[PDB]
Amino acid sequence: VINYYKDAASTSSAGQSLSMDPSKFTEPVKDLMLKGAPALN
Amino acid sequence: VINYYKDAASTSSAGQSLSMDPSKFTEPVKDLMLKGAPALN
Amino acid sequence: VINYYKDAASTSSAGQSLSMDPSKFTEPVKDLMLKGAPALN
Amino acid sequence: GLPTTTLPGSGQFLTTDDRQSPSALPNYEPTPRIHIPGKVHNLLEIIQVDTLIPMNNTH
Amino acid sequence: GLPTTTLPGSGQFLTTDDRQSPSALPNYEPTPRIHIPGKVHNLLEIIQVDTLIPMNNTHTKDEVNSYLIPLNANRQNEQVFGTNLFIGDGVFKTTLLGEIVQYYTHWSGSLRFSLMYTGPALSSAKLILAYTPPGARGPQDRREAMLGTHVVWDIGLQSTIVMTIPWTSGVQFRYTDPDTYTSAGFLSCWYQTSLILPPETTGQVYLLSFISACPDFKLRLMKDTQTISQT
Amino acid sequence: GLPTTTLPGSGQFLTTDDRQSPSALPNYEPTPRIHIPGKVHNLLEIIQVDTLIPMNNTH
Amino acid sequence: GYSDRVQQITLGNSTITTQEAANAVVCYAEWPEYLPDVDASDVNKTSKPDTSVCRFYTLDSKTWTTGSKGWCWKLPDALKDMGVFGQNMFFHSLGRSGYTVHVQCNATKFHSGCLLVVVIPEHQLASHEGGNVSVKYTFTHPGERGIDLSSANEVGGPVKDVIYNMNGTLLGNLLIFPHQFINLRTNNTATIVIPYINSVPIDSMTRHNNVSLMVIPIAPLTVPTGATPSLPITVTIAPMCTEFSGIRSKSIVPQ
Amino acid sequence: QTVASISSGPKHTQKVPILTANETGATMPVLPSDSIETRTTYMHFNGSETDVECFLGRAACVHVTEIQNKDATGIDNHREAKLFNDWKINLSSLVQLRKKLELFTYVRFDSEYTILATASQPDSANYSSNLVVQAMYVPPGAPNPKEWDDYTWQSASNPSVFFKVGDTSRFSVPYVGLASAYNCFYDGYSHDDAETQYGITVLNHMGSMAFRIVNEHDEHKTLVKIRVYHRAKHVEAWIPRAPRALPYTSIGRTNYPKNTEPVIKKRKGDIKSY
Amino acid sequence: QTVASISSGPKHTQKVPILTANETGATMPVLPSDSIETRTTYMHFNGSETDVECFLGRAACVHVTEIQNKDATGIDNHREAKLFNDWKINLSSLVQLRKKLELFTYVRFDSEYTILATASQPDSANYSSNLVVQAMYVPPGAPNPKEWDDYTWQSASNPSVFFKVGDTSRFSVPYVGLASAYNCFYDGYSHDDAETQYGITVLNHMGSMAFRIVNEHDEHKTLVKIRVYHRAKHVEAWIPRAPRALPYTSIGRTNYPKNTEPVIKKRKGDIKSY
Amino acid sequence: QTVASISSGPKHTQKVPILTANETGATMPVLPSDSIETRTTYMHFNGSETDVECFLGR
Ligand SMILES: COc1cc(CC(=O)c2ccc(C#N)cc2)c([N+](=O)[O-])cc1OC
Ligand SMILES: COc1cc(CC(=O)c2ccc(C#N)cc2)c([N+](=O)[O-])cc1OC
Repeated sequence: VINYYKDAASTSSAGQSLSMDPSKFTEPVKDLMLKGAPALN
Repeated sequence: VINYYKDAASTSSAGQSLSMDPSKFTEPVKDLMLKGAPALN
Repeated sequence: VINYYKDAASTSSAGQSLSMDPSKFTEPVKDLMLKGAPALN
Repeated sequence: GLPTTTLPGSGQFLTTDDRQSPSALPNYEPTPRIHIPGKVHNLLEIIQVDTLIPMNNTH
Repeated sequence: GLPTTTLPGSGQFLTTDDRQSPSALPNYEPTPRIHIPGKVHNLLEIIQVDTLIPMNNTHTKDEVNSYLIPLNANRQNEQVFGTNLFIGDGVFKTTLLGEIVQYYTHWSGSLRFSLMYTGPALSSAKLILAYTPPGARGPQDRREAMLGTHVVWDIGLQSTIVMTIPWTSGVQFRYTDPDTYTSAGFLSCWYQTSLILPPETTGQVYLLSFISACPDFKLRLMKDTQTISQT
Repeated sequence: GLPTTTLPGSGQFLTTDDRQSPSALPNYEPTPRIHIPGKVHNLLEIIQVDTLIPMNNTH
Repeated sequence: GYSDRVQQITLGNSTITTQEAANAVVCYAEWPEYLPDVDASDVNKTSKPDTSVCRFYTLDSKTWTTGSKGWCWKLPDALKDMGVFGQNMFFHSLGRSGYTVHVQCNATKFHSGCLLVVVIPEHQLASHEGGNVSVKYTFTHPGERGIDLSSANEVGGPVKDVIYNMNGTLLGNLLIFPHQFINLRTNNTATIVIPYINSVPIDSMTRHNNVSLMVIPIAPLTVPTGATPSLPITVTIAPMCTEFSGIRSKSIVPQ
Repeated sequence: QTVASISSGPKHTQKVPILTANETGATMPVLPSDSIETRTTYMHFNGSETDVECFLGRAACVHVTEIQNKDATGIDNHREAKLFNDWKINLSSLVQLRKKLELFTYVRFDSEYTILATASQPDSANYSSNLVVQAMYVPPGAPNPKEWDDYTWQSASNPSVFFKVGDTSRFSVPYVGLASAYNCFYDGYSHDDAETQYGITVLNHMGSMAFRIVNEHDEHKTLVKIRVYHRAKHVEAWIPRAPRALPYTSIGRTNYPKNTEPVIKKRKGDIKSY
Repeated sequence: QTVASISSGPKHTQKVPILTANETGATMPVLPSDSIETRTTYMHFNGSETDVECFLGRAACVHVTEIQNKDATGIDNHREAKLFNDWKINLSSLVQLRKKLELFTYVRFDSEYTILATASQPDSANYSSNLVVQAMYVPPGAPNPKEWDDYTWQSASNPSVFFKVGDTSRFSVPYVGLASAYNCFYDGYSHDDAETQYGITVLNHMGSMAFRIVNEHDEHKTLVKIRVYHRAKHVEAWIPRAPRALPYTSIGRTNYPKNTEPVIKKRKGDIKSY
Repeated sequence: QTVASISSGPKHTQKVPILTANETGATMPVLPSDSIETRTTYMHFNGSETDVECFLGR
């Protein structure tokens, strides 16, 4: 992985992000909801 | 950045000068003028 | 400057000799002649 | 000159390859990143969000 | 022989690439450098120097008068001049700023607009310069103008007023080529009080306007200019 | 196979370039050098020797 | 107690004073200096007349009228007949010099007018004939009389539209060159110090003019009611750090 | 490494993980181990192929255009005769890549272009000419070519590429957006005007790519077709949205055809049919 | 890193930064924070793309010429028949690059040339010949070719490049000026003469580049057009000047056409019009 | 680095460097500083392009 070019845009693909946090989409609720506890208490 | 050729002219572009002093053009006055002080005192 | 070939003839140009002594042509006289002194004493 | 041998495939354009290439806009400085909510990194993140199924597709 | 695979693009000539190439004049020794004043390293250095704006480009042909902004005695609250802020066109197009700006696609930063009074020393005046950020129309009367960024200029011993046009935008870069989404707004000048001439004076009074960039300034994506051709 | 990209100029013959090239006579052993007086290294050496000027080139 | 307004300049046995200046400009922020060994090429030991050539020489005053277009002088040309400086110019093969230009113009607090005073390095003039016509030696060597931008064209001469700087560029951008303004309501004089600017260590002082000085009316002259409709403009120039090299017989130039 | 399912046995509690309330707007992370007895198993999977960098990271054709080499004598409009041609840069002309990009609202990345040029001689010709193509990028504000031989093709500042027909051109371009990211959608206008255009067509003024054939004409006519491919690299995406369902009708706008076939399949039988 | 604007609040002082005197010849570095209340912001910008090295650092076409391969039998003047051709090296023939260079007075740099040769067979031909071009540099003082087959093309000392038509030639040349820098302008003559030439045409005697086609003639005639591109590297510039406003008329001189359209746009309305 | 000409001033001696006898067959290395007043200057030149390796090297 030797960069032959001067600019960043020249480099190849970034490689896996390895972050993977779905909660900002699956659980965007204000009050935390614990699996197993009443959804509506 | 390995130079394959013997002469200097062969090498690629120089890269940013990083000097950037506009005053020799914007302020070529003999007596220093301080921003905020009377231009003509 | 990595030589890809086995023989010496394959290598590129030698580079400046850096010897530069013209006296064997300009002053091939037997008795040394000092600049400023009578050529014929 | 370094002796080389070109292999089969030379010249091909594989829409899937991932190599370097010269930049057509050298020294260009892209706009700064600012924070934007809702960043997605993997499609596996979003398929975990459920959507409605048109179960009664009898119309 | 080292096994290789040539990638697409091989053989192309990209006018923008920056690679090494053999020298056609090996061992040539270029002439020594000597000191020469006025070295320029970046175009951003020189656009900070202001040049005259041909604000009064109302003439039949190009002429010195195109740079003279007429000011009239005993006029009150009336408009002196106006212009939109497409720095890559209009009055700005021929100025050093406009000329250099046109060598690039994008721009950002603050502009330095100044006015120098040339009327007789014994005369007086108070003008008001105003920058109207994008979103509304160019002001039609002093009141409308005064509601936005402005400077009340008192003509006096110090001959020049320098009003800065602070970078006021949502998107952080505008196009040099006139584009509506990226419009910069309007610049106008009005009479705060009026121009007053002394006795025995009747000659016309003029203003000289200049334009330059602040260190704030940025230009991106080099391109060809519409200011030259042949074929 | 090492991915490469050929640049413009490839194939050209610049009479001035100075690269390596394969030897057509491998293992050949050239004749030994012997001493020879009057070796010249630079043309600037010899132009310092003066020669006659045909000043009266009126013939 | 001091001010940009009041200044004195002394070179040789000449001194100019002004009580209404607007600072002074030193081209590209560099004061003139002599040629250092490291940059020299010509092996001849140079001559430095010092005080006998580095002094103020005053040219004939021009007359600024309500219709003037402007004037253009060239250096060292403008001083070719000025005392010992001039003599040295023709007796030597080479030479280099810097200058202190002082343009004078006074009126009253009732007048109004604004002159642009600028120094342009390598001001290559254009032929009014267009195409590829040249500009004869004589016409770019007007001497101390300089070129009058409101005079008519002449065969072999340069174009003179003040608006295009005599070279195909717009007047308004002349400000990128070291300049100063003489705005009657503020100014009385303009002062510019010019260092040697060339791509060679030293040069011929007769076949090449290093810079040209232009005095251009931008805001036209206006005088109070019933006053003489003109004001004189005077140009005073003083060479500095002048070096002459390669002395021989006196040079003979076109006309 | 990672477990795909933990070992879970019988259950009898007041903790009911499978009873939720979807009106909260959340998708509770319920697992098989929450409703059935499971054994231990591992992932043996990272999901590298579904990373946005990979998803938009491959070349897709984004435009096809045509130019031709022929005698220019008499031709008044070179552009129309296709002595040279234009491409108002945009990525929503060909639907395949477009639908992918529009899976997100904002998108930021560098672009790697690959331009393929193929020759064709439909009429009688004695040989196949060896033509060289010149693709010049004309940023908004740069003078547009009017004739295949303008002074404009000098391309002193505009970047441009020269390559043989039949061969391929390749280079990358940094993220050129004016904002921090590109907009796939824009609920707005260029200004507050009653008639002005709506949509991202307002934001997408990226300029043109001018194509021409440098060679003078041969006795016959040669038709060169140009295909531009785009691959994104160093990808970032924000605000995922509902996938495109109906066919597209125009570059840049969300418009869909009047009278379109239903998108949802209709049961061949009941709502009880398998 | 660098701040674009500092935080500045209300103001009421005797220090008036926005009142200056432009007749001094200076452009006081006034900032927005000097006339309005500002917040803190950063540059996130270095200005690398506006460095003179970058500005003149890209290839621009500087010359187009033509040569042709055909029977030389009977041709008296080979040069005229274009059996071979010349190029009196200069960079002010094509205006795009010229205007850029002329943004400065003195300029110093190494040059990287790229020469493109394209074939064309306007008349009837059975095939496209595979021609080899020879570009030979003829420095002032070297013997000029008279026939496409002179002894001169031996090029024993002159440097020259051989390349196929359709392909491209590339090499760089060190800064060859005789002075410390090249002159973009020259207010002088070659000597003190009443009629001699004025301008840089006096300084620009860089020699010629002779082009020819090494192949003997084929049955048909082939027209090869040669395009030379120039890219500057290791750039240095001095004394910036006013940009070129009027069109050029000649190589090397500042002359402009008689009766030219005004350069400054004229208002469609008032001096008060927006 | 190397000096092209040393600084030399007025001269009045019995050491006459410019009087030689070319019949000896030698070319005495006379310099400008031997017959005129000179200033100091440097070579800024190595003469690499006139090396026989370069001369026959193309
Ligand atoms: C190869 O052709 C070029 C294409 C482009 C346009 C570009 O890269 C782009 C990509 C994605 C989006 C979105 N959404 C907007 C623009 C540019 N350019 O923009 O400068 C230059 C090209 O040749 C220098
Ligand atoms: C590739 O063609 C060649 C071009 C040149 C001329 C050159 O490089 C030059 C550049 C800029 C300016 C200015 N201003 C003056 C000259 C030289 N040359 O000068 O020796 C050789 C070439 O082939 C060995």
